Amino acid sequence: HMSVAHGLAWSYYIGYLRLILPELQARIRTYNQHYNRGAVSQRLYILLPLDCGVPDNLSDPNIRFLDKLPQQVYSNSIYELLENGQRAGTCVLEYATPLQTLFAMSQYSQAGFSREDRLEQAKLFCRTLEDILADAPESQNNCRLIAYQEPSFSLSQEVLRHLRQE
Amino acid sequence: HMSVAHGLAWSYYIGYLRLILPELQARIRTYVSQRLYILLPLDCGVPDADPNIRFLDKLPRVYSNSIYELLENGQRAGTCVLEYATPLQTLFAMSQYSQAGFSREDRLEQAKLFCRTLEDILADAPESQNNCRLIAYQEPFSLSQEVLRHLRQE
Ligand SMILES: CCn1nc(C)cc1C(=O)Nc1nc2cc(C(N)=O)cc(OC)c2n1CCCNC(=O)OCc1ccccc1
Repeated sequence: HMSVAHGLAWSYYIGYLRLILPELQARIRTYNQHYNRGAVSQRLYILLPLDCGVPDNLSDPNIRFLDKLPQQVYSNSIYELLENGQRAGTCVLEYATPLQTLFAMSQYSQAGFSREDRLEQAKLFCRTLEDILADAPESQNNCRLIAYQEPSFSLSQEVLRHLRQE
Repeated sequence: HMSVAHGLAWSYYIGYLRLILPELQARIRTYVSQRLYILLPLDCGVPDADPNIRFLDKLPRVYSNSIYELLENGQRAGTCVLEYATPLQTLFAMSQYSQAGFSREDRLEQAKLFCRTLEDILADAPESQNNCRLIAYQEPFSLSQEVLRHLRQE
């Protein structure tokens, strides 16, 4: 209840996920009802790279930006997940911002924080966030956490493994 | 670093202050003191505050900040871009949510740890010392006087 990763998971929920998820299904449903290659899935897919290697802003060639999810100010992007050149799925995808902070804390002396500490805190953040989202009222059936560690790796396949299984 | 406060201080810098401060002086110069004044109430009571702090205009990632006129005796004594440190709202919410297991004593201790951690980060950050001032305080009071004590001394 006092760790670095506990503070970050509660902040990401309090200051962002609790304010965006109550209206996320309505925005996806509106875009699906109004427009149409494939229906956009009803959940927010949050990428959780355990190595905390999050691009500055956001990101594989098989993950093509399709459009922005409009409001009923949050810019949420819809991506087309490709396989063999053709679209295999489509969803609102984004990186878990607090993993950038865990990476920065490991790079700056002022924090200390080793590479082993960062990897342990990243899994702890993922666990704490999972536990928050399981019991949170504003996050019932519209959020899926995608945690993974790169060792042949495809980010599009990791998201497709979760989209097909739902 | 070690605790909840350290993660919040580094997040506040990484995800917001490092992206907004490089261009803050240019926005103020285009449009008021040249620094961002961040209110840090140690009780984490972040609402909005005082009749002597009147909203003047908006300063035309980081998306817009408010300029306020600090009054004293009915007349304007200063003007600056002022805002609350959002992570203190999170410390307050963590104390109000059971699944966080964070007491009122924990919240006050983490609030001070956050102020000191963010002051150290900002002293050595290339995002610059000249564009940001932290205003930490605990109510036993005028919020306009606390800001004026820092504006006049700079
Ligand atoms: C605080 C929650 N948190 N704790 C940890 C740890 C990580 C996060 C996090 O990822 N937060 C987050 N992510 C976002 C993503 C989006 C999007 N476009 O998808 C929008 C958002 O909200 C506009 C997002 N937030 C909210 C805060 C960031 N914005 C900000 O500081 O804005 C300055 C500002 C100041 C005055 C006026 C207007 C803006």
